[PDB]
Amino acid sequence: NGPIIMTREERMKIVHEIKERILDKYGDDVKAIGVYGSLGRQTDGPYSDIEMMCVMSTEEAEFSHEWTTGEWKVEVNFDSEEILLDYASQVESDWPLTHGQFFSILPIYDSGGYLEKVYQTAKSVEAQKFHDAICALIVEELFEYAGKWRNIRVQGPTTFLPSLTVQVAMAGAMLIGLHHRICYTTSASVLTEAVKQSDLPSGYDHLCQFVMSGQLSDSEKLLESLENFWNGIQEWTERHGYIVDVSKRIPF
Amino acid sequence: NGPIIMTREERMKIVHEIKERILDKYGDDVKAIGVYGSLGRQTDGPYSDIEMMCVMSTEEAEFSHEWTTGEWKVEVNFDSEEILLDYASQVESDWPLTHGQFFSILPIYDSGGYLEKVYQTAKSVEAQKFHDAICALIVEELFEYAGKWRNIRVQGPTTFLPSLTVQVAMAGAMLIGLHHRICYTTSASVLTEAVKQSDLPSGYDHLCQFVMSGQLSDSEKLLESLENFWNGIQEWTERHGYIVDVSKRIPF
Ligand SMILES: NC[C@@H]1O[C@H](O[C@H]2[C@@H](O)[C@H](O[C@@H]3[C@@H](O)[C@H](N)C[C@H](N)[C@H]3O[C@H]3O[C@H](CN)[C@@H](OP(=O)(O)OC[C@H]4O[C@@H](n5cnc6c(N)ncnc65)[C@H](O)[C@@H]4O)[C@H](O)[C@H]3N)O[C@@H]2CO)[C@H](N)[C@@H](O)[C@@H]1O
Ligand SMILES: NC[C@@H]1O[C@H](O[C@H]2[C@@H](O)[C@H](O[C@@H]3[C@@H](O)[C@H](N)C[C@H](N)[C@H]3O[C@H]3O[C@H](CN)[C@@H](OP(=O)(O)OC[C@H]4O[C@@H](n5cnc6c(N)ncnc65)[C@H](O)[C@@H]4O)[C@H](O)[C@H]3N)O[C@@H]2CO)[C@H](N)[C@@H](O)[C@@H]1O
Ligand SMILES: NC[C@@H]1O[C@H](O[C@H]2[C@@H](O)[C@H](O[C@@H]3[C@@H](O)[C@H](N)C[C@H](N)[C@H]3O[C@H]3O[C@H](CN)[C@@H](OP(=O)(O)OC[C@H]4O[C@@H](n5cnc6c(N)ncnc65)[C@H](O)[C@@H]4O)[C@H](O)[C@H]3N)O[C@@H]2CO)[C@H](N)[C@@H](O)[C@@H]1O
Ligand SMILES: [Mg+2]
Ligand SMILES: [Mg+2]
Ligand SMILES: [Mg+2]
Ligand SMILES: [Mg+2]
Repeated sequence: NGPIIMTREERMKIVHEIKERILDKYGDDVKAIGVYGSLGRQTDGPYSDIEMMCVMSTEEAEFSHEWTTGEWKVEVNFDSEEILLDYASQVESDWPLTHGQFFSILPIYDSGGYLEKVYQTAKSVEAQKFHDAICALIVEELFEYAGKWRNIRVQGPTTFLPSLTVQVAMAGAMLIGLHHRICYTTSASVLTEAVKQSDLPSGYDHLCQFVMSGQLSDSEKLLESLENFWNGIQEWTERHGYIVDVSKRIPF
Repeated sequence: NGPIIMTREERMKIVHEIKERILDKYGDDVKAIGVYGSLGRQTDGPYSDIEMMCVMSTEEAEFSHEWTTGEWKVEVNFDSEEILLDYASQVESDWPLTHGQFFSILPIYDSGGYLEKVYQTAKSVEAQKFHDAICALIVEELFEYAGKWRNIRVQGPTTFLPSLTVQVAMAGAMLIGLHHRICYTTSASVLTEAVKQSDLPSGYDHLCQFVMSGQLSDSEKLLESLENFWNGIQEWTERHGYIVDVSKRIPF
């Protein structure tokens, strides 16, 4: 029932069993095999799972195998070189959470240096893409949440406020991550690493204190804390040049 | 600054300005235009935004316009009839959260009853698709969370436990929603509607109380509530036959 305790030696044994099955099944279509996640960083804990990535020569290839044996769980990603390089060069709103997987790949097999090329791609993204992703995050995520908690203040339900506050704090950590071009190590340390950064929006550290401590029961403290962070976003975007275009009423 | 208070009449005025602009720009390539979300249900609050969907005749068309004027926010989706019908018939892990948009479409323009056809498509999905989505949710989300809180119990960090508990409760609502073929009304009512259903896994209602009340500061209580809900998942799927295949050690 659930994940069992495993050692780093047992997980690496499973990884090489999977590599041999990938090489047996696809032969010389395999360009590279690598380990990412906590195992690829060699910081896996007793209950950690396994994540692997595979680069195929078959163009347009994109599939994944993810399973459990009842005791442990594995995920193996299969991508063509172009699909993986393209995704490594796209900056979404959750880029600080997702793209850290490309900065600590443990090489297992590589016919033509593909694992190194992916690393150089994710690390050489031009500045304009982060600027555009920040403006998209403010409109698509922050402005949306602001309307939701302002509605809760006047019509409820306050039973959603703790969940929304976690989402607002997580989106703020993405904003800080995009600003500093930082990818957080893992999901469990996103908030802890975000508040340690410079150039934080005003009120973000206070909002994070509620979420990290789990004190989300005082709705009136949370709503005032959210409104201060939203005001801190307006000063922050002007301070850093991130101008969201508001001039047009219908922009198409 | 931020979303402004607006009435339902002012929001519908903006919608018809957008409809008139969509018809001028694409002409007879537009098959249908509809409003979904809270405005399409006529339950929009003072701070609610606007979501619209547009069915195009142009094949393989898929794009979206999402913007703000500084006072309000609009999102308009453009899809071909085949792409939209396909998406309405695929069941993902968050299907109970996303596909409610097809059950409360407000028709604004419809040349050939396309909006009703989309409704019939999303409403006639066969049972096996929900069965497979439930098995995938258990492995990809619930089993994943179980390893993270079991790691937190032995090595921390407990500052992630409140965020993780909110995510686990939301994933449990997806499980219940997939089982009963329920689309939750809105994101703010997911937990409120999930605990009112029948045939809940044991311990889910107790875990939900922490998230709905915001009392997520007692780390040791949360870990016991998570472990009880995880045990209730194994018994729930067994009583329900939802057997996740564990027979093979490498299933490809
Ligand atoms: N691979 C190239 C590229 O990937 C794209 O796909 C995306 C994304 O759509 C996809 O999500 C997977 C789902 O499609 C699938 N149904 C279930 C999988 N579990 C998803 O995998 C991704 O999400 C989980 C978490 N939900 C990640 O696992 P884990 O939390 O243990 O984290 C391990 C390491 O991965 C990084 N990380 C952390 N959180 C995330 C999230 N939320 N998303 C992505 N990466 C994350 C972090 O550094 C950590 O150390 C799992 O690793 C993750 N793969 O997955 C990929 C993006 O990874 C497209 N398929 C396509 O463009 C192309 O194939
Ligand atoms: N939405 C369109 C819809 O579907 C079809 O269109 C296809 C097609 O446009 C495209 O499919 C890919 C092809 O172009 C390509 N030539 C081969 C690829 N294999 C196709 O991708 C699809 O193939 C498999 C299906 N067995 C999917 O992978 P899988 O089932 O294992 O995914 C499981 C979950 O894991 C996530 N995932 C998948 N791959 C990765 C990687 N590399 N890293 C991380 N996560 C991954 C995934 O999100 C999933 O939840 C694969 O996902 C799938 N894209 O894209 C669509 C896919 O249907 C029809 N032609 C079209 O008419 C129809 O409207
Ligand atoms: N359109 C057909 C189909 O859609 C697919 O795309 C998905 C998904 O990828 C996409 O997400 C959008 C992002 O790509 C974009 N970067 C930002 C947009 N804001 C996203 O739109 C969706 O997510 C927001 C939530 N941040 C939804 O807003 P709102 O929360 O106010 O909810 C309004 C009503 O919509 C339903 N709902 C509630 N929560 C969700 C979530 N998380 N996802 C989807 N729907 C949700 C609910 O009933 C509520 O009453 C926003 O409405 C939503 N559109 O959006 C679509 C799915 O809608 C593919 N592009 C493709 O297969 C094809 O186009
Ligand atoms: Mg892992
Ligand atoms: Mg994982
Ligand atoms: Mg809305
Ligand atoms: Mg919206």
